[PDB]
Amino acid sequence: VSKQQYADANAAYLQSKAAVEQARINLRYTKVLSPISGRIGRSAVTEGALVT
Amino acid sequence: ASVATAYLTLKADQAQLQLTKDTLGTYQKSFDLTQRSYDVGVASALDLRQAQT
Repeated sequence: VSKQQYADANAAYLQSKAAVEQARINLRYTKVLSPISGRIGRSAVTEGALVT
Repeated sequence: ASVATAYLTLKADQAQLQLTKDTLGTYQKSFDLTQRSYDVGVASALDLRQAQT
């Protein structure tokens, strides 16, 4: 195959990998992590509550 | 009749030889262009091989 036909396929693979990375970030948001360490307060919302 | 037809076949073969020379020049130019495209990296080796054939 020509090297252009390799380069554009490699570019499409890298684009799909970046899309997988963004979907992995959005999947990492739904298990919400504490951004810092310290003392936690009360949960203002409990389980069953809808958040936006 | 034989001498006339032989002279006519000689002239016709010479004209057809000139046209096949032009065909060979055209194929040489096209093969050189495909060789340039393969050396750059845009065309694969198969497109070079068919022009070689």
